[PDB]
Amino acid sequence: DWKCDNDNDCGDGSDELPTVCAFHTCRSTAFTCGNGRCVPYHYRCDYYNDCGDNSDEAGCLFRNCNSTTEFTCSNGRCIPLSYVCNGINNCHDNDTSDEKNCPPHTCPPDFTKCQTTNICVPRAFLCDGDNDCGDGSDENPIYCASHT
Amino acid sequence: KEFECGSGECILRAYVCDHDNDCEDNSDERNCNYDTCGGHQFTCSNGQCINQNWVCDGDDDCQDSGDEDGCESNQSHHRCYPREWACPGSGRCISIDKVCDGVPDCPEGDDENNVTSGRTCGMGVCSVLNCEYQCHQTPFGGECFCPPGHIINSNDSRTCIDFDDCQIWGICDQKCENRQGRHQCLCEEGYILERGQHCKSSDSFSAASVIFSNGRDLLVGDLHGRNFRILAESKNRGMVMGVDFHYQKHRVFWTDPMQEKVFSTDINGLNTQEILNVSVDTPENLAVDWINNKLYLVETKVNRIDVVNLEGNQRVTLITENLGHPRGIALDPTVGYLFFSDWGSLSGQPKVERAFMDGSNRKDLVTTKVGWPAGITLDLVSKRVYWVDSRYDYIETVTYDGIQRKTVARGGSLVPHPFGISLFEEHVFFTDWTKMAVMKASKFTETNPQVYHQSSLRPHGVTVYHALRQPNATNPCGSNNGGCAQVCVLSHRTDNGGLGYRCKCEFGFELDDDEHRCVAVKNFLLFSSKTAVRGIPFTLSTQEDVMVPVTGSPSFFVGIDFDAQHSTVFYSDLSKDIIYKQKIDGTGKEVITANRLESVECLTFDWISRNLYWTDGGLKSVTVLRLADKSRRQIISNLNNPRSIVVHPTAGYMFLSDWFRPAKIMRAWSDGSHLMPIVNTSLGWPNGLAIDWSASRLYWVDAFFDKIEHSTLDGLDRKRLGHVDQMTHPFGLTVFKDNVFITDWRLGAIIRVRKSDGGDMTVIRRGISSVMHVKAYDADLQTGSNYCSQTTHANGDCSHFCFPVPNFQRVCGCPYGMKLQRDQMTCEGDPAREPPTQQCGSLSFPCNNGKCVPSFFRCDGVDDCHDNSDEHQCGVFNNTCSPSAFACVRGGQCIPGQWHCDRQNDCLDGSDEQNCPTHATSSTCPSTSFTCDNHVCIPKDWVCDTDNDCSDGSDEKNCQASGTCQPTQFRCPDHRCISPLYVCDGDKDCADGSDEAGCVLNCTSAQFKCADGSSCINSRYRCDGVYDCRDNSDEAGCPTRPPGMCHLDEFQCQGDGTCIPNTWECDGHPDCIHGSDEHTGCVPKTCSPTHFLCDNGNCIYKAWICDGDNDCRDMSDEKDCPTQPFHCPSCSQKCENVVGSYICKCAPGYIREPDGKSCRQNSNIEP
Amino acid sequence: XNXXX
Amino acid sequence: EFEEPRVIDLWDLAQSANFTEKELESFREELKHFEAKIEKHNHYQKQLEISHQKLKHVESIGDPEHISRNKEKYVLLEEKTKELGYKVKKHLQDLSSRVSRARHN
Ligand SMILES: *[C@@H]1O[C@H](CO)[C@@H](O[C@@H]2O[C@H](CO)[C@@H](O)[C@H](O[C@@H]3O[C@H](CO[C@H]4O[C@H](CO)[C@@H](O)[C@H](O)[C@@H]4O)[C@@H](O)[C@H](O[C@H]4O[C@H](CO)[C@@H](O)[C@H](O)[C@@H]4O)[C@@H]3O)[C@H]2NC(C)=O)[C@H](O)[C@H]1NC(C)=O
Ligand SMILES: *[C@@H]1O[C@H](CO)[C@@H](O[C@@H]2O[C@H](CO)[C@@H](O[C@@H]3O[C@H](CO[C@H]4O[C@H](CO)[C@@H](O)[C@H](O)[C@@H]4O)[C@@H](O)[C@H](O[C@H]4O[C@H](CO)[C@@H](O)[C@H](O)[C@@H]4O)[C@@H]3O)[C@H](O)[C@H]2NC(C)=O)[C@H](O)[C@H]1NC(C)=O
Ligand SMILES: *[C@@H]1O[C@H](CO)[C@@H](O[C@@H]2O[C@H](CO)[C@@H](O)[C@H](O)[C@H]2NC(C)=O)[C@H](O)[C@H]1NC(C)=O
Ligand SMILES: *[C@@H]1O[C@H](CO)[C@@H](O[C@@H]2O[C@H](CO)[C@@H](O)[C@H](O)[C@H]2NC(C)=O)[C@H](O)[C@H]1NC(C)=O
Ligand SMILES: *[C@@H]1O[C@H](CO)[C@@H](O)[C@H](O)[C@H]1NC(C)=O
Ligand SMILES: *[C@@H]1O[C@H](CO)[C@@H](O)[C@H](O)[C@H]1NC(C)=O
Ligand SMILES: *[C@@H]1O[C@H](CO)[C@@H](O)[C@H](O)[C@H]1NC(C)=O
Ligand SMILES: *[C@@H]1O[C@H](CO)[C@@H](O)[C@H](O)[C@H]1NC(C)=O
Ligand SMILES: *[C@H]1O[C@H](CO)[C@H](O)[C@H](O)[C@H]1NC(C)=O
Ligand SMILES: *[C@H]1O[C@H](CO)[C@H](O)[C@H](O)[C@H]1NC(C)=O
Ligand SMILES: *[C@H]1O[C@H](CO)[C@H](O)[C@H](O)[C@H]1NC(C)=O
Ligand SMILES: *[C@H]1O[C@H](CO)[C@H](O)[C@H](O)[C@H]1NC(C)=O
Ligand SMILES: [Ca+2]
Ligand SMILES: [Ca+2]
Ligand SMILES: [Ca+2]
Ligand SMILES: [Ca+2]
Ligand SMILES: [Ca+2]
Ligand SMILES: [Ca+2]
Ligand SMILES: [Ca+2]
Ligand SMILES: [Ca+2]
Ligand SMILES: [Ca+2]
Ligand SMILES: [Ca+2]
Ligand SMILES: [Ca+2]
Ligand SMILES: [Ca+2]
Ligand SMILES: [Ca+2]
Ligand SMILES: [Ca+2]
Ligand SMILES: [Ca+2]
Ligand SMILES: [Ca+2]
Repeated sequence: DWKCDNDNDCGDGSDELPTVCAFHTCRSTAFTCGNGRCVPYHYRCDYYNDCGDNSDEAGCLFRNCNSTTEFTCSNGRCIPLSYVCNGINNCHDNDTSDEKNCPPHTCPPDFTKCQTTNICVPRAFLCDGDNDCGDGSDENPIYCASHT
Repeated sequence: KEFECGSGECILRAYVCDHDNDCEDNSDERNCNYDTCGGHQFTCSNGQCINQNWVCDGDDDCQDSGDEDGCESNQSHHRCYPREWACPGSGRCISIDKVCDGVPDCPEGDDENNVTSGRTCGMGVCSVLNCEYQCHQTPFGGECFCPPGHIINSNDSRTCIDFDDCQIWGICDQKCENRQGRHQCLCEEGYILERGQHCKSSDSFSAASVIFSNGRDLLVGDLHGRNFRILAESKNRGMVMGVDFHYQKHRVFWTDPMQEKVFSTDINGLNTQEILNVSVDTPENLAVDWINNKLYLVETKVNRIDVVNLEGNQRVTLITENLGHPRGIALDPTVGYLFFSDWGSLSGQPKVERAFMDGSNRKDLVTTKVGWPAGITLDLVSKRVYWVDSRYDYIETVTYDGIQRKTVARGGSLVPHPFGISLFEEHVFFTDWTKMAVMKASKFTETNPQVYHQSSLRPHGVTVYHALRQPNATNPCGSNNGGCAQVCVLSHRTDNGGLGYRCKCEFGFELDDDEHRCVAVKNFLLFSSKTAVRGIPFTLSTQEDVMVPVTGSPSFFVGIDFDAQHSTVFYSDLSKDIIYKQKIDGTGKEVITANRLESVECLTFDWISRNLYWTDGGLKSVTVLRLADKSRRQIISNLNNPRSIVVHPTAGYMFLSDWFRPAKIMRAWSDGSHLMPIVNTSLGWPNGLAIDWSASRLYWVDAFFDKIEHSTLDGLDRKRLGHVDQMTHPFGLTVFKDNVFITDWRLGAIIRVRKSDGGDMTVIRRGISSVMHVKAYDADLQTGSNYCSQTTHANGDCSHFCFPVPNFQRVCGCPYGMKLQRDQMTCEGDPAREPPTQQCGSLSFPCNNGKCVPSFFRCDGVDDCHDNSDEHQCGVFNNTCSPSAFACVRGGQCIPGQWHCDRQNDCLDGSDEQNCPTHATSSTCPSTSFTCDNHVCIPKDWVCDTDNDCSDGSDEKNCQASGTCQPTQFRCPDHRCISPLYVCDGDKDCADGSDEAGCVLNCTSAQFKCADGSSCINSRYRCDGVYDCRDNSDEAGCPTRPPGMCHLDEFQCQGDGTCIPNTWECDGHPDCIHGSDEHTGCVPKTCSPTHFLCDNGNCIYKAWICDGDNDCRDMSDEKDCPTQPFHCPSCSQKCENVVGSYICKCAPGYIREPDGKSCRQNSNIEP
Repeated sequence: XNXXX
Repeated sequence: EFEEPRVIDLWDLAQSANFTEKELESFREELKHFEAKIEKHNHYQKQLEISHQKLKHVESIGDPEHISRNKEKYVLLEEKTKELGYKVKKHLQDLSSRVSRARHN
């Protein structure tokens, strides 16, 4: 089932190459992307890009929430004003809109922000595969391996 | 402490104020004033209150016997007031002036000379036995006269002694009062006393007039009938049935059951509008509530009494339970009572009964010797109710409480067949179907009614238009609409704690506990039958319908479902082959589909995806249609006899039943794919299906084995409910809360049982004709969602159809002639695989409705599409009327051939009745029959039976009271002559009962006699499982199944111990749970080489293999060669001798245990 | 039988 | 909340009937009235018994005037007691039949 769904489920990409998706059809219970990839239908309009083109979330209608406790980020969402600018990505968007709303803020080192994003994380959650940042240094193009 | 009587006893204080003289000096009841008795209670002469049902029950309850004061009629007893005398041997009473006037007076003729008694007109021994007053010349012996106010004292024969003249029936018109022995006939306001005995309307009112139906038309005439005038002609071949009026609105209302409408007009006849025109199929009668401006209507297609505003708004039903055949109606808003007659209830009894104007507190006003009560009117000033009987041929009267029963006419020579009745001043007016005339008679007593108007048609519905006929009174609902949310209906003046009104609400709503506010209905029992589609409450107490009963004229309803969001119900009229939808309130009838419907047996609605499924018994297929765009497709094609179907929107399944011999219950995805049997063992006729939404369990019911079963949606965990007492052919069922409601064909009823076990059978409805599917309407049930109805993306992103699928998924579908493209969500047209089609073949005419009818039916004069298109714009030079019709010759109208020369002008140009010849010739009524004046022939014995069998009154013409009949006829005493065929036929026909009295009911051939001698019944009704005799003697002693055994013709399943017919053994289908019925001992059947051998084990011609027909009844003759042309025609008990491991069965009466090695005794009894 | 009338 | 066995039985059965709440309340009041009637009946039966004890003493004494007076009292009292008894029986029949009818319908 995992064939042609923008996910390298086989590691080598054999299940995600376009050469097989030229003849594969999505399951009757699956949503089909504009490009042709196949996605489980619960991913249709669930605030995540899954089709690559984000065509699984094109044309959807989302409820605009109350000004009391909502921050609406680019894909459309509703999370508390308290939740933004903190250590947890609540507006999971394309581009870190949950904490990117605080560009010049300060988190001290050893509790360091993710480089150019005010999400505050310790010195070593890097080169490990956990999505510890939606920007900059999640796997750190300069330093890693605890560096002593 | 306690109250002390003059006797010296400290009497309990509770014995004061109790109507009972509890000590010798009566001081306990000397002072205390008591509370009044309400409308539902009867005032005794001492002011004591008793229940209304205690009146005329046969027991003295007021200790004055005032509640039994003459409940029986014709109680002459030779007493019959002074100044009168009775003819011996009959009891008939005649006044003194008429006796020896020279002509016989009583039917005996004892009032004149006769040699048997040796009596001659003359003054006898009274010359010696003189009284204080005049003696008289009675032939039997001198009696003597009495002055007013005095009877002749029976002890004396000489002294007249006081009584009251004011109580004599007919002494004064209206109220009377006696002044020291002198009676004064006071008249109520608005009346002028004349002649010292009669009261006439004051000229303050605009004279008076009589409005009546002569048959077709509504006429009006003066009281001294000389100036009759047509008030309204019946359009479109209608007939005016029942009439009433509103004086202060200048309005006259009438009903029309041939056109199925209710109309209104002014007395000038100008402003005409139709009041009601939906669900009024048979408006038998009508009544106007002038105080509250509401119209009370009687309906008889679905027996109910409806109350509606004038101009036809705010419909609400008052009385439905046990209504049988309701005919007459009348009301007195000044007091709050509603009277209506019934010539036979669902319980059998015909009766005249009373209720509050809101329908509460019903009471049998008159029940003895009632017969066929046909009309009711009220004497408002005297507080008496008048009603007529068309079977025992009388006009009687009782008070509002049913005390003073007096008869004003009696016998077939006077009132052979009264239908309507109206009252004014000194006279009473009534139609008669046998005399074909509107009759006029004295309100008190009379012997020869004068003809007021003579008609050639049967007349109905007399009423008298006057102001004093509708007295003024205050309206409790007149302020703030009584404070009710929707409707305010009057009641008795003492009802509702003295407020005198009760709040109700229109259809689709029910009252809040606030009892003035009302909210929407949440749930009710939707059921379908041949007559109508109805909705009743689940509670058995408040039986009145909660939705407008759906009805059609040729209709035959089977399938039902509902859409609670729009408050609509879907149904299929199997007589029309059309599927409709209609709102709860009765409006909004629309056609869902009418094309390619052969016989729709069941309906189900997916309320989340908005899809409508139905099973077709004629097409042997199930179709799904989306209401949003009217697209449809057949999703299962080659069933055998699909009957029921249910869809589970959240689980994504559907379940349908096929009752062909290898009966099975199948499950499929809501798409219609993945079709598979899930129950195919121990099934015969699985008529109904249901789903227990709380527990997610499928329920079905058998009509062959008569059992209710339920299981999980996979068919596992199968269980069987206990025996239901009289259930023997259950058709449909539904599950609501913890109960199961089932319709039974043989019972003709709806029964309710617990869903946990066998339950306690409760008969919700009974005697309900050709009953059909039952469904539980439920607004709460239809709340939910799936991937087909998410708010963010509509319809599951599918193009036309989206179907729920198990494991919380969706599958798209396409209409006919269209395929799912690469996307699997968008439909593209594919005429190659599924070519587009026309409405129907070349041999027939497609309507403008989607239905198709034969070309012979076009322009035949009768609407055959039910959306009139075969008669629309016919008769043009080039569009001929069908040769079964007649064209109105100036052009543009094609009437049926049956309407030509039928004494009624249907054509716009009257050509249908123009130039009609004479057709009598030698009509040759045979010598075995009587010939009517209209040249019809009827059996000779129907002459003088007080019935217009000739349809012109001829067979009852010249029917004087002769005292003889035809020699073949039986004579009812003083009533009529009757055919001997009705004598001892089963029910009563003569008033005295002689025709059905004393005779013995010795049964005919093929009939069974009940143990009590109640009646005879067919032998087919003996030993059936249903109680037919009143003593249950038809099912007593019937053969039973021996303990744990099966009958000698029933094979026993070794897996559970149930029984199947012996022919089901060795048939190739495992009917038992473990297949005990297909053991190795059953030989195979080998097919002669001229036939193919089906997968089901049957023989079919070699030529019919893959010929395009389900000849094997499982498509095996097709699916064995789908290669098709691509061109055109142009050992505990027993042991056996198996080859391998032993398969030892057990003996009968035992259950083979799951090990397959041992068995257990199956009987309840102990070893 | 079981047919609908 | 009832004191006589018959009214307790009738209430217990009428609980399971198809009564409207309004009719249930009216039936409750009716059972209270019926209870008052039966209490009157048993009270006057016990009064009849005490008058019978006086009558037994008088008849043992044998005084003709005492016998006549006690007869005047006793026969009339027995008449009245029977009058109440038949009313109680009829009311019981009515209520029981109505409850039984309202249990099946
Ligand atoms: C009456 O109703 C019953 C169901 O109550 C039907 O029986 C079922 O028929 C179905 C055919 O569509 C089957 O799903 C099912 O039979 C098999 O299920 C097997 C599952 O495997 C396990 O269970 C079997 C039980 O026999 C066991 O033997 C095995 O070792 C496993 O533990 C499948 O393997 C099996 O496949 C076989 O048949 C298919 C074709 O159907 C072939 O393609 C395969 O090669 C293989 O030979 C099969 O699916 C049935 N279940 C039962 C209860 O037997 C009847 O068909 C209905 N009859 C009628 C007259 O309506
Ligand atoms: C119930 O209660 C209502 C009042 O609430 C009574 O209605 C009255 O009825 C009488 C007749 O019985 C009416 O009296 C007549 O009125 C005529 C004029 O009526 C017009 O104007 C009134 C308003 O004033 C309108 O309502 C009505 O529609 C008309 O437009 C007069 O012309 C009459 O007089 C003529 O005839 C009389 C003889 O009948 C002669 O003596 C006169 O010389 C003249 O020729 C007459 O006066 C009265 O108007 C009505 N009241 C109202 C306010 O409308 C019902 O009668 C009553 N019903 C019962 C049974 O109790
Ligand atoms: C029943 O009565 C109403 C009139 O009260 C009819 O309603 C009309 O229906 C037609 C369509 O059939 C509309 O074009 C009219 O505008 C409606 N008029 C009103 C006042 O709403 C209705 O058709 C009648 N039906 C029958 C069966 O006679
Ligand atoms: C033959 O009969 C038909 C049915 O009356 C007539 O059909 C007409 O067709 C036109 C469209 O071409 C419609 O607009 C009209 O409503 C139809 N009816 C009539 C009476 O005109 C047809 O006209 C008839 N033949 C002729 C030549 O009149
Ligand atoms: C909050 O939401 C509600 C709807 O649930 C809305 O009616 C209300 O206006 C909102 N509050 C404010 C502050 O607008
Ligand atoms: C969404 O995602 C990609 C990064 O993964 C980014 O390059 C692209 O511009 C984004 N689109 C928007 C408008 O955020
Ligand atoms: C007639 O006789 C009976 C019996 O003697 C008596 O009770 C009744 O009072 C008498 N009638 C009159 C009016 O005296
Ligand atoms: C019924 O009874 C009568 C005698 O009472 C007899 O003459 C008649 O023939 C019987 N009829 C039938 C049909 O059994
Ligand atoms: C024509 O018939 C086919 C079946 O042969 C389908 O029912 C189709 O929907 C029909 N269409 C019309 C317009 O009648
Ligand atoms: C009408 O007259 C015709 C002859 O023109 C026949 O005689 C027919 O029998 C007559 N019928 C009547 C009732 O007069
Ligand atoms: C009809 O039958 C009667 C009775 O037998 C007469 O024979 C009459 O002459 C018949 N007339 C016709 C036309 O058949
Ligand atoms: C019913 O009939 C069977 C024979 O068919 C036996 O007599 C059995 O004992 C009977 N059952 C009852 C309960 O009488
Ligand atoms: Ca993949
Ligand atoms: Ca997504
Ligand atoms: Ca955050
Ligand atoms: Ca990381
Ligand atoms: Ca008292
Ligand atoms: Ca009584
Ligand atoms: Ca005479
Ligand atoms: Ca009659
Ligand atoms: Ca049966
Ligand atoms: Ca036609
Ligand atoms: Ca005609
Ligand atoms: Ca007749
Ligand atoms: Ca009879
Ligand atoms: Ca029977
Ligand atoms: Ca079998
Ligand atoms: Ca075939």
